[PDB]
Amino acid sequence: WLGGLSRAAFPKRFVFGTVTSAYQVEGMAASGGRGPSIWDAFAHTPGNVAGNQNGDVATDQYHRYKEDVNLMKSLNFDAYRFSISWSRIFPDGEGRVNQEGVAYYNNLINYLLQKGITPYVNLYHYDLPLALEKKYGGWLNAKMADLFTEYADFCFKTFGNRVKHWFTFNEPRIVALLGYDQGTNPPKRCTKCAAGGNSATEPYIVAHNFLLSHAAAVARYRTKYQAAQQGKVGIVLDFNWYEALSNSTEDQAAAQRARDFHIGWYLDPLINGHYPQIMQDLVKDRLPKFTPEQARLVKGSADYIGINQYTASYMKGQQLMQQTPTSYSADWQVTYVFAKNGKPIGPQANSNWLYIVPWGMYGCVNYIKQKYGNPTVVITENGMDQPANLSRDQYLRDTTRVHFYRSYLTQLKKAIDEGANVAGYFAWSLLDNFEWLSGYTSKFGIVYVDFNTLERHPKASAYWFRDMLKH
Ligand SMILES: OC[C@@H]1[C@@H](O)[C@H](O)[C@@H](O)c2[nH]cc[n+]21
Ligand SMILES: [Zn+2]
Repeated sequence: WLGGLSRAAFPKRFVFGTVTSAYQVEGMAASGGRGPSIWDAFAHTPGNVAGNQNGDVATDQYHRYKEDVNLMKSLNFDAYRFSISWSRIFPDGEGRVNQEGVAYYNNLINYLLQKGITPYVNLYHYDLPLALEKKYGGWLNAKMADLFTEYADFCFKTFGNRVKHWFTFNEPRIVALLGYDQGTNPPKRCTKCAAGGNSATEPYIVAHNFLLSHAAAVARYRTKYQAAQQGKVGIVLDFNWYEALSNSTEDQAAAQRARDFHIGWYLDPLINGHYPQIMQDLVKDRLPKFTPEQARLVKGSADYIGINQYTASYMKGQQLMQQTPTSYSADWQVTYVFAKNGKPIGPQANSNWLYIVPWGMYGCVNYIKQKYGNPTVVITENGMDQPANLSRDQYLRDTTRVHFYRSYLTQLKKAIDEGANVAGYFAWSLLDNFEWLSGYTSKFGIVYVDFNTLERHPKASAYWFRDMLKH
């Protein structure tokens, strides 16, 4: 049932944790002095989320955080990845501090440390203060580097004597893709969209500003706080694996373009100080140019790379064509394929995009090892979902999730035993929670949350982790 996995199967002092994000678990969305984020406005508009649900209450971790910390300690985890809500600290994103918000994160951080659990703190997880969206146009505006740097500075000052493991952003690719290419997440921008936009240009502007903002915040950390605090700052990037459908030159090149457009988009700047060459060749003057000084600030600005790894796809190629620009997604010039030799790549979880493909974990980790000089990587999310409307006991008997983690972690072990510099692994999620457009219809937790009573109940997968992680 453990399949030979234990702490002895991973490197000495490998970090095991679970993950949430602020809007997905906290609740108290319009209480405790918190200002609205772009997701509050989006979720409150009829038809945007499944069942018109929102994160007003969520799991109510805001009031129950000590229960949840005790629970993660009893399951033998070493660390907890959570995010700080920018609008809980600065209701307008700038100016006035909400002291009640500050006290909440102080209390959470202090309790975690009291119970021997290491906090890994994300500054941003999709939840841009609405005031900054309206006043500045959000991530389309280069001024976000200053605005984010001032917010990060406050967080380093206020929490950094205790917090030593920071991330700036969670998955800027998804913000760019869903917010500005397809227009399905806030601010709902795209070429077609009612709010305006341009799917060929805005995704690249947004990504550039995430990178400049990350670099500016880290430069602030390094010049003002690191000497005294001695912590680290990284960034979280999504990476799903792409496998060539066949060994042809065409299909191998398609898979590699997909890798470069997905992960290279951010990794090449963070490691090598430039965008991928293929992106420069295909996107051209729609891709912003780093000045030498900006490139030098961005290069080497992550002390570790967070990887959110879930799934994999086959990629099929074609001849590279001259084309009128339409979108970030169309720029790749690839065809997604989800079967090979008459067999699917894997079975799906509840989320249509989530194909259960354990060898993709090996694919991603090995690729980053071999291509980017083996940087320090943390697996910052990995997990799968159950559907809505099951009984409690059905949720608890999550044998598919047990199998998911045994398989994926075996594949992670394989990459590490071959020399990949992976420092940690974090399971998405500690709790069933608000799953963005799916609302409460998608259950990612190792702990079940009854959303009528808010009671927590560990699933078999939680007990699997407890067995596997015991000292
Ligand atoms: O879809 C499940 C989870 C979300 O709940 C997280 O917020 C997000 O970080 C993410 N990226 C990939 C998968 N997921
Ligand atoms: Zn409450």
